[PDB]
Amino acid sequence: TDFLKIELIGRDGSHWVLSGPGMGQQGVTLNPNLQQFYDAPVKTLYVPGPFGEEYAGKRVQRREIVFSVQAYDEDPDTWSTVDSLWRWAWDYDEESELRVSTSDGTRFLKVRLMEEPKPYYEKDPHITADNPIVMTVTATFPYWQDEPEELIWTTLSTEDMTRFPVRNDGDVPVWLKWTLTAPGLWILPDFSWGNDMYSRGREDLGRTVAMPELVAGEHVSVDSDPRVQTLIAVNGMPTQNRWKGNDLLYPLMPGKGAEIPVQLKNAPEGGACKLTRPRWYSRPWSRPGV
Amino acid sequence: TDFYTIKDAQADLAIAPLNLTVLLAPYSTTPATTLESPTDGSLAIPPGYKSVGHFEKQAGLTLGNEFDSKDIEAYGEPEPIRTIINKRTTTFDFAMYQNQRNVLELIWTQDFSNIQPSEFGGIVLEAPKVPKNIYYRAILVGMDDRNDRPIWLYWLMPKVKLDKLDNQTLNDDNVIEYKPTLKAFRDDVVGYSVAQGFAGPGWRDLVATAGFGEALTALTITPGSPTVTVATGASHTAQLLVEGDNGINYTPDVVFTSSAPDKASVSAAGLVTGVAAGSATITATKGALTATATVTVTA
Amino acid sequence: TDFYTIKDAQADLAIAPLNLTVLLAPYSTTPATTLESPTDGSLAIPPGYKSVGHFEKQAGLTLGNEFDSKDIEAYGEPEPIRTIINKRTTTFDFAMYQNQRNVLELIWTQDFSNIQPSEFGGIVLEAPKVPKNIYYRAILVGMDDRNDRPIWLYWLMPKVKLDKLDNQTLNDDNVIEYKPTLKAFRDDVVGYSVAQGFAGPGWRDLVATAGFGEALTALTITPGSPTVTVATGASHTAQLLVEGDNGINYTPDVVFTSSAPDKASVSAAGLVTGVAAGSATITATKGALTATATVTVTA
Repeated sequence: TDFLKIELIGRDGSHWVLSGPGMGQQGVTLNPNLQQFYDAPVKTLYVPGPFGEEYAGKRVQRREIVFSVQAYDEDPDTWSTVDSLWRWAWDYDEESELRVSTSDGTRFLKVRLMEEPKPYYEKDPHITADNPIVMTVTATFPYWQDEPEELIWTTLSTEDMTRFPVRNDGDVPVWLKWTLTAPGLWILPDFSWGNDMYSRGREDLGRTVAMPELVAGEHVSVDSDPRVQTLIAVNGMPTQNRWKGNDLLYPLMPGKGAEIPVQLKNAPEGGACKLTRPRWYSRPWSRPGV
Repeated sequence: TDFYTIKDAQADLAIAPLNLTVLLAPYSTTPATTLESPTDGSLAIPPGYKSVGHFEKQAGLTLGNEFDSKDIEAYGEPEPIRTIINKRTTTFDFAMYQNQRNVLELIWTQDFSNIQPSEFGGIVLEAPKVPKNIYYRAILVGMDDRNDRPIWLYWLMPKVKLDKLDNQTLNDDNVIEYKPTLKAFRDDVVGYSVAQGFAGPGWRDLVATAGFGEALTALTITPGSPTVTVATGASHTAQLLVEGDNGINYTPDVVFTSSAPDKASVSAAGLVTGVAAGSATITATKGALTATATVTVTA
Repeated sequence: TDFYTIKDAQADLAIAPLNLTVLLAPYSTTPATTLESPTDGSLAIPPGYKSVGHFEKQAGLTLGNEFDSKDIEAYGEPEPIRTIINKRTTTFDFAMYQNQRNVLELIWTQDFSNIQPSEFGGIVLEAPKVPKNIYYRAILVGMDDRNDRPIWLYWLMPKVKLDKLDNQTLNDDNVIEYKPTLKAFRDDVVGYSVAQGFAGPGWRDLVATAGFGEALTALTITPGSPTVTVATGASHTAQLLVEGDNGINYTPDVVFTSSAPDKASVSAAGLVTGVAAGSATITATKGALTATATVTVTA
């Protein structure tokens, strides 16, 4: 349909249109009945309680998308070429992009081959030259993504301050990344946004964290997500070692945003700060909510 | 453009199998690639094919095509985008009357070549311990006689097997008939399971209209300067070929005439015989098309 | 109100396909968007569409529509609240008589453009080793000629495929007929699988009654002051157009007359030729409606 368009960018950069306008131009179409494709799988925890079991929290699970494609052509030789290209568009170690385009925009999922594909019918595929491949791909990161928003602030003054406009339009919290140049003393926001995961939702509403003083050449990446270490110096110096039991604890809660303040001091040659904010969604398409 | 011109229907392209026959051959027989004789385009049956004789009229011969199909569904489309024909099964059935050896062998799935008649001619045909899977080669050739220009339309099945045999009822007013169904398989040597072909002077007339090849517009001739001898010998007669622009020999269809019969006497088939020395003109006509050839005659 | 008025039935809106034909084209042929010629509204068949010829009268042509449906039921409602038509499958079948190349190609799912007739015209059409999935473009156009004003009603199917083939019975009193069933698929380039259309002078009469557009109530004409020349040249003749308020050209339906033939002589088609200088009145009438134009003629 023209209301929905599904594309694949392979590990090798090949572009396939599986459904929507222009589907099957590269020879591969998408078969019906694809599972765990729309909603992010979440399991909710329950613990014994007086009236049965009490809610204890939720855990998002990785996506296990089982779908099927159909590789077709008029002649078996070109069909074999198309099937080989489709297989080359996938891998186990490295991931490939699966984009969904609707009136709500374009959102992509990074997926990899969970297991070996199951191709062809019971007989040799060169007879029909039109054969289905059963794909079992997995999304380690289960959230559909749009391109993250990047903001740059460069200053020449020794001491300066800026207000980064930040807003979470998605339905799930997101973790911010900072790229800070050196030398200089940086103060970055760690606002709770009302999140009470550390019993300090109101205490940390306007929380700011001071990074250790950076020496020349010690440019840092400060990623708040739990997957990555918070502080990484580009030159390999242990910058986190001088930071005294302190961390960025709070993601950007959905529906919240403000002008977060970033302060720079003691910078003889100024400095640059880059803020990267991901746009994470649990569905391939959804109307904006607030 | 009016409806009749748009329709451009031809009744002559309707072919009625007025007289049909089925010929069976053992699987060792070389398959029939074509039923058209290379020398003169007549009905030529390869050796080893033997007719099954008469068969029932009301039942006729029934050809059956069975398609196994599979629809392909698209996620973004409600209807099936494509269909795949996995296979095409061809069968044919008919009700033979005669009680001859090949008919009985086909019916009983046995080879009765070693059956020796008793002292008074009686024979006994025992059914095999286990049914035998025997393959034959089939030619189903029918003739439509139109204006003494027959059209032979035929089916070639290089590999047929007895698939089923219907119940036969004995009635004191009807002869005993055997009605088998024969299923066609693909022969590896010839690369096909069933073929359909046409032949005959009527089909030679109708091939251009049917649309195979190109329409006959030019009537070329064999080299138009032949030398012939009055005296009897090797060169006392010469044969002339009349061909179309589409690589079809129209010698039987054209009419041979000689403007100077004294020099070269022309036969209907296209043989010019030297009679008196000099030069002669030979003309073959077909509708609007005409031919000309100058023949030299030497004493 | 009486049932005559309330029913308001029009027998003229009943169209009988008195003569029908089926045209097949290769999938590479440009699809037919309409069968009405933009010049004069006559029947225009796009190039590449070839008729299949005669087909059996008794069988006719059968159009099959199959609906796949799903009932939507509510918890608080006994009957299904809704129903959803997931898809509609369209097929059509008919029994061809002629033995021409496009017919045989459709029957055998093979391309026979490279089949060369033998020296005597014989051809052999082997079935493909694997059945080939070939798509065609179909025009099923029928004509109902009433009062010499034909109605051409047609079905355009840009993508058709051989779904199944009926069994052939060879009878010594009947011609060989090929009875295919063709399924229609949605063509992405044109956006539909099947379309139905009407054309012809009879349909031009019946458009308003059928209820498409608006009824003809005002008979407008091309600008009513055309300048024409007595002497032969570019401006010695002028063409007049007669249109309705619903944007339909009624020039063939109206009757062209000239009150002063000496000045401008009017033809049936609507061409006024300058004969003598002055002014002329040209009137085109249709029932109660009329249109008039004052033509100037210069020597």
